[PDB]
Amino acid sequence: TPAPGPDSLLALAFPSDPQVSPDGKQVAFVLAQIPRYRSGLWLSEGGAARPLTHAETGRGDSAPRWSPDGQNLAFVRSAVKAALMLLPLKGGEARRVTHFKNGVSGPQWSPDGRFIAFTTTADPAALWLYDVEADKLREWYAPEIGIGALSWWPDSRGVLIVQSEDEWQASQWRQDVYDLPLPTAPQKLLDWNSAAHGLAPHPDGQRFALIGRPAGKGNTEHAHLYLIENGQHRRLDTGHDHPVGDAVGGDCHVGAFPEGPRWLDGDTLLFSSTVRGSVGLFTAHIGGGVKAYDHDPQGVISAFTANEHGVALIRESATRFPEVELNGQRVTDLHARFPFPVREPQRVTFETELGEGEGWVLLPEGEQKVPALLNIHGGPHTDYGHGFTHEFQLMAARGYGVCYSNPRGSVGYGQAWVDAIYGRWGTVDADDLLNFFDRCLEAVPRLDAAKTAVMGGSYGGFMTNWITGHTTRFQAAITDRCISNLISFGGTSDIGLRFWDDELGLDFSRRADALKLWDLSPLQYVENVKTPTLIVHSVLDHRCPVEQAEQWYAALHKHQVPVRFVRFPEENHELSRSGRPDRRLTRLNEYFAWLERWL
Amino acid sequence: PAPGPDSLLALAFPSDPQVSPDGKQVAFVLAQIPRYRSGLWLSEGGAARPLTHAETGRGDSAPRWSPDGQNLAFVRSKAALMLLPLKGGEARRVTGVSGPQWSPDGRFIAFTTAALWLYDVEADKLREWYAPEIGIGALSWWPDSRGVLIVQSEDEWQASQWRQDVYDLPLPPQKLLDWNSAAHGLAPHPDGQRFALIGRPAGKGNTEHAHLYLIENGQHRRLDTGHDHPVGDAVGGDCHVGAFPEGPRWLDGDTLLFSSTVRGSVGLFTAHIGGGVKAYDHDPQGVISAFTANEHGVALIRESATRFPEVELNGQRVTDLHARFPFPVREPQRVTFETELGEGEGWVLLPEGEQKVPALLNIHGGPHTDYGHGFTHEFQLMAARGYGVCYSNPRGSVGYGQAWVDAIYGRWGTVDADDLLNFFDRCLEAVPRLDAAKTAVMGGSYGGFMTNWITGHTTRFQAAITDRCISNLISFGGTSDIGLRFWDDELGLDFSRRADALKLWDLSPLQYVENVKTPTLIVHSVLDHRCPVEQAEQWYAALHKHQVPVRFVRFPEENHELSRSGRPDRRLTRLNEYFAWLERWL
Amino acid sequence: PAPGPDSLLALAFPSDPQVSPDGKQVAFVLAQIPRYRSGLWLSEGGAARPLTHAETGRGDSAPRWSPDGQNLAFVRSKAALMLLPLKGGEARRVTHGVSGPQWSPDGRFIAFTTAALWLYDVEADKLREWYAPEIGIGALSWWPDSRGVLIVQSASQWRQDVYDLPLPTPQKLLDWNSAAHGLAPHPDGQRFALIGRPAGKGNTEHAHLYLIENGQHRRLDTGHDHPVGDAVGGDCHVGAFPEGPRWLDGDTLLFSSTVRGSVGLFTAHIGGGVKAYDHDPQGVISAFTANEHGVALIRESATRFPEVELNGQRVTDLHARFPFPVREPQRVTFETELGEGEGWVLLPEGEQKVPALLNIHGGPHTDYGHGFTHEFQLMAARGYGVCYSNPRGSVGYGQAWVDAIYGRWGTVDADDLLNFFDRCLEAVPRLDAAKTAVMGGSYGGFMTNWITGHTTRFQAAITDRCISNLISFGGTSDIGLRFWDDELGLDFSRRADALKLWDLSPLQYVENVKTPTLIVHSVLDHRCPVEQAEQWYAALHKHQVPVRFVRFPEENHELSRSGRPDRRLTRLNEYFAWLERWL
Repeated sequence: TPAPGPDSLLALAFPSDPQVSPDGKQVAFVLAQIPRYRSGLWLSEGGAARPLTHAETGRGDSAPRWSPDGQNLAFVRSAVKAALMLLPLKGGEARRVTHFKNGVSGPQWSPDGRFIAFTTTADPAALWLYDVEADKLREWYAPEIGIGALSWWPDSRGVLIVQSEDEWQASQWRQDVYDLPLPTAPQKLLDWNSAAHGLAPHPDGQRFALIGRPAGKGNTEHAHLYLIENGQHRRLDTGHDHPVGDAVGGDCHVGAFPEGPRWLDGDTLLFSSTVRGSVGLFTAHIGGGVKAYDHDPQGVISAFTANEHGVALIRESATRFPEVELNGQRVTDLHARFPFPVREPQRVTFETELGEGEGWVLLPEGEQKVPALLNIHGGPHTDYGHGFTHEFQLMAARGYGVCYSNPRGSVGYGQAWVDAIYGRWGTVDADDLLNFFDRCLEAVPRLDAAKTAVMGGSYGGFMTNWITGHTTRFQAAITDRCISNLISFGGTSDIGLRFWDDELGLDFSRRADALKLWDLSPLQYVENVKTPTLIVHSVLDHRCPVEQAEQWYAALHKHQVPVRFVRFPEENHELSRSGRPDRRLTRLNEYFAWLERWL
Repeated sequence: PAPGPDSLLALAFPSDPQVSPDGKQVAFVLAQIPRYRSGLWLSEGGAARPLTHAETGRGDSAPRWSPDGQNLAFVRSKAALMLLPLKGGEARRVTGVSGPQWSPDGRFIAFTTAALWLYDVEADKLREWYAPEIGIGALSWWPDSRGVLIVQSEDEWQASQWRQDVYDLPLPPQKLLDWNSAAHGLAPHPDGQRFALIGRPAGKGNTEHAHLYLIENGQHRRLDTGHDHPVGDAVGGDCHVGAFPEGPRWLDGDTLLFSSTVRGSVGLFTAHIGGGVKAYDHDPQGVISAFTANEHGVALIRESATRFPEVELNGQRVTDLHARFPFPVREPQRVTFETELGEGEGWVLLPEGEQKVPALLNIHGGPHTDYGHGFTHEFQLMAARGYGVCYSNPRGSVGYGQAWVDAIYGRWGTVDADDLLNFFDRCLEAVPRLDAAKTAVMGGSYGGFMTNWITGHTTRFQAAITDRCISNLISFGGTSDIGLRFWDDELGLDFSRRADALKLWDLSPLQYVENVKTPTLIVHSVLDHRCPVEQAEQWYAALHKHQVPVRFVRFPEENHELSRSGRPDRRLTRLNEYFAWLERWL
Repeated sequence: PAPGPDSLLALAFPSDPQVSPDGKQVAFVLAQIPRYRSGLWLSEGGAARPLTHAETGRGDSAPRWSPDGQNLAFVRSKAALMLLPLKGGEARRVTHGVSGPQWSPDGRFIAFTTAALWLYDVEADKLREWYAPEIGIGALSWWPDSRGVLIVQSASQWRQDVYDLPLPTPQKLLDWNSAAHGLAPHPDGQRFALIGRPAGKGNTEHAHLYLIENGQHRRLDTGHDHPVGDAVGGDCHVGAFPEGPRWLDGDTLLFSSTVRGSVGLFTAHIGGGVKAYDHDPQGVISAFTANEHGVALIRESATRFPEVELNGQRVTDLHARFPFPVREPQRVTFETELGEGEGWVLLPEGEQKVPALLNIHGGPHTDYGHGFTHEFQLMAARGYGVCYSNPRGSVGYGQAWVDAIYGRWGTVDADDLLNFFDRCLEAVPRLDAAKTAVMGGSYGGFMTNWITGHTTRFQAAITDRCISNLISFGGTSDIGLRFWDDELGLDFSRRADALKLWDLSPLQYVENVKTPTLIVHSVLDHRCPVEQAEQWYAALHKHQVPVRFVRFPEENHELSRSGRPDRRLTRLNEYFAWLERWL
């Protein structure tokens, strides 16, 4: 194989949205491939998947949904903003069902096959109803704020929806669950006043489960499963100190990754959960605790669908590119496209007062000394571990030892491990990262202690700024989507009004809290930074406004610290958004150019 | 039918009064109508007549007389250098560009397009003269046309610290003065060797009054001695659209004509190589906003608090622009206040009638500018709509001596806030028609800083309007295109040093936002580079979290859009929002 | 509320009925809505279902079965060759426009034009220019062994020859020097049939079927004094209507023929003799495809909108879309020296007197009769009696009936029309003799001009695509260099002939016109230049005869060409507005 660069990405095709058929014998999914990525629908009955559609313009085809009789796929086509299409599987081309200027999203068949629900802003988005037997469209419900999760009752009488009832509740990021019957006015079904999604109606047609957290708990509380009966709730995934859903890092997720829990029978609810850098499938039981269903402690199930007859999912590991499965049988050959050899991480642990933390080292070929790159994951409440990271494999392929760990604050090690950083970012988390990095240097002698770098995105950018402001040990730093000034973030971020409240118990608009936010701000200590720093940031970032990067740039420049500031016109996750890989390639180019210059 | 913001559209705006070499004519720029477009106008002593017309683009600007008086060079809008014969015929396109200047002998026209280019007049050829690494500041031809003096910095860092030097660039660049400080307005002496400049020497921070310096063989001596006031117009007024030249001009070998701001006025003065400063044309109740001069004549633009800007040539008004003002203008009354530095002053502009009127405390920007005797359409419109307008020059203002400037150094929000509230109370005592129960506080730039500061320290105002505000001095240092220098000069504080940043936080209105109860309108441009919108976003988000009634107007057009493109939309919408907010709360 | 021209927009139009190789399926084209766009439909014996769904452009057309029955090639609208698998999945685009796709019988190639003849290698997925003609390629058919194609090419005299063109790695095969199309290669890979007439025949001679063997020709459809192909009027044909003869076995050649206002399927047999295959004397088979396993076709009548059939079973429901009740014509005869002529009267509902509209078909060598005419049904629905006949000059009544007008248009053909119309007034008492109109297109416009210049009896006239001056037509029409030589034996560039052409010109008699006349014409008409209509307009205007001249920017047959019904709707509006104004 040739010498790998960021271009290696262009050899890959990206799977998404594994939708098992009602009879459990087929999987329809989305594949994005090549410059611009476009997506088309693929199908497998057990063997090698075959293409069903092919896109030549626009973003392509997405969101395949089986008709209950298994004879049709509804899907969304972008070529035409996002049009609802209807494709017969036994022959013929797809028909365009909607003709809205702004397109639709989130098609869901009713279980009886009579309706397709979707949302659109037509010409907040409204919920519309497609009458299948009459080939007619009709607005179903116009929410005051907007519709979150939505699921049909198993008897097709209507849908459960999550929404905020007014802007007061909406401004607190709180929602409730409503019953909306088919039109001929939604009644409230749960006074939740909290976070809810992933509605899973019980087969009995009356109870339902949800994913989220009750009102009393801040949003650092693990998302859990709650059974709802007659307005009452009880926790369903008991004895399982881990969140619902995939929160493991990986950079080969392009498209939608469904994770909605599914009832396998009247007692058994299938769900995915993040456990120590892995994501496995588990079952929660009305009558008991949580049991493993399909959990590889070294792997990540990133999406799944299921019914009483079959299961389809996407699987990956730290050494295996994402693949689509149907009932345990791999139906894609996507890892074979990975254009250079992958390497196997080595685990390195470190001690904390809450117990042992873990991380990994990925080494290049050979035995000579190599630079050591400390990478810090974002969140902070995510995990590194067993997702596939093309960037990490590429770094080792280009001769760097990659060190990446789960400090306290990470999400897969229990609620207490999350809670350890509450209100005090830059204390125990910085300790754990530097303690871990020292353990890497001690455990792997070929790691060159004189050629080290620290880097990360989002909270990893906050932490890179913090660390370089508290030690000069690193020869280079790369801070991505960083935070430098916690005060201004509170006023500029589109989540600033709540993020510090949830994560730190602090309100930037309260004087005493603001001083504590400033004491947690890396910019306060910028006068200590001597490490050459590459700064990467989107100009239009709404979650983390570019003012955060501008302040770090200006401060380092004023101290005449070598600094370089890359301002992307594309927002983050552009590859998943539009299929254009330019942001990813340019970012990786800048990363290696900076490391080649200083390491 | 009380007048509204639409009243602006009745006005035409003069700029750039250029006297002819013979001293007997003036060419200038007039912007008129919806979109303002500018054309060249000319007067030979009487009422001015139009020379060019424009239906597309921004129009024509920068008229420059050929030394023989027979042609006008000018810039037409991408932006072409044009040549117009004055005795008949239409203009020829010669070359966008900016800043045309004839050589005194008429052989060349220098301009920038940025690199400095040279147009050979007798050969009708273009040629790149000098392509700077960083950029060219002020530029003036030597009187013998051998070349130009230029101002430029040594690198990008020195430029961000506002440190510059003067270079000699002969016709097809050697350093001529180790200035290492702020310099513009180069005025070469008639002897072809010495030159004057406007600025301040290296040891001085930028809060020091700009002064006049004679340069000889690398040495400098201050020329405008015995005159504790800055060079140039630094007085507020909102009817200046276009360029307002203020370059000093040698009237003879001893006499350098310049403009200076003095207690809310701007006058013309002369500096003498062998003495101090003498008044040349200074009305303490008027503002001379632009001028040109030579040994044969003087042209200028003049205004007052009650007179819209007019163009003059040798003391004779040649325009009729005040007559266009569509409602009656009113006369302010002066109100004083006391400080440890002496008496401060401000003014109150009252509506017609005898009833109680709401009282609007307006705070000028800068902070080192003056309110006073500029013409402010916004203030006249406010009075025409029934509001009492109170506007003053607190310590920090620029026209009352260096000590008055220095009083706020390092401590914005102490004596300047005192002076504004002191002045406002004195307005309420001296003007019985001001309604003490219906008060508002408002200002732009530093005045927005001060509106945020004041409402965070007293609840006395019933409404507040904060424009181009500053709320967080720390983030300003990192986001503003003047942030690497502004707090160093104004406060002696460096946002990138820990101890200084804490002091910047103590001076930040955002620290005290929890005390704000006054309903606040926030006005800000989304693309503001001098004062990034993050400043306004923090004040908006904080007031909203405290459930203070707040409204945030985000303009897609940058400030001074009227001067930039001729589009009055920003001016009209802003005034609409201002009065709507005052109507809602009084 | 009486139905109006908008009634057209309720209709969907079938075309190109392609039987599958195994004879068990039909793929065809359906054009529906404003603009008509076409999509592919498929039937396996039952109700047809849509295969493609075009929302922009003209749509999808020209479906062609792969010999293995698993794929349809087709053309998508610039105009790309597409390949659709029938057992699941969407179509693949094969080219970068094209027309006339034809599979080789072995399935290895698809020929098309893009104009030059191009070749698509199926097993290699490659395109290649096959032959770039100096003048152009007419009919084209593969030899049954896929070694190559027979092509027709030259031209202004409409004389062509047949060439053999093998696969690349054209020789002339018949000195025909005459009109030829519809090549039908015999199964033996050696002989082939064509449609046309030999060199000695003028183009008013009935087109017939000729078997070609070693450069020799023998007429195959003997004992059958009628032309090959559909030459019957009807206005609901949008798209392509294949009529190529097909060998059912080594002895049997299936073809369509026009007989007295009908079009039927017949078989010619080697050694001669014609037999009826599927011929209803009251119906029109407008298109068909066939092989040894099955037949698909489109069928219609004067009272039945076109429907697609497969092996005798109707697979569409298009007549049910017709938005007002259809009425049944009544037959009226008239006598001539050549025997009995015939026409029809279509009456409105009720019992009152209604205006009488004499409509004259074009050609002149076509038939009125048993095609479906929306315009005629709409006329009756709006209160008019429609009278339409087949005078001498018509094509379905034998060669002698055609030849009777040769060289003398405006003599026996005008006689027969007025004779027929008088018989209508006598036989149908509800026809109002004081509210009569005369109207027709092409040759019918010539005849409207001729008639109104020789009698004042009509209260209104509508002349469409008319001819007024035969002399200038000879020089301006893209068929002028031959049309009068074939139809009249006159050459406009010869002095004595030109004077005879002037004496046959309606414009010579325009001083007699008193009838209010609507003139309808396309400005860009190449077959019948608009100068013809301008002269009639100017002459009537000079005489202050009430006249209205509608100049269409769209050429004739715009609906079938582009799918835009604007010309059809506007033309019908103008027709009725004029009849309402004058009766």
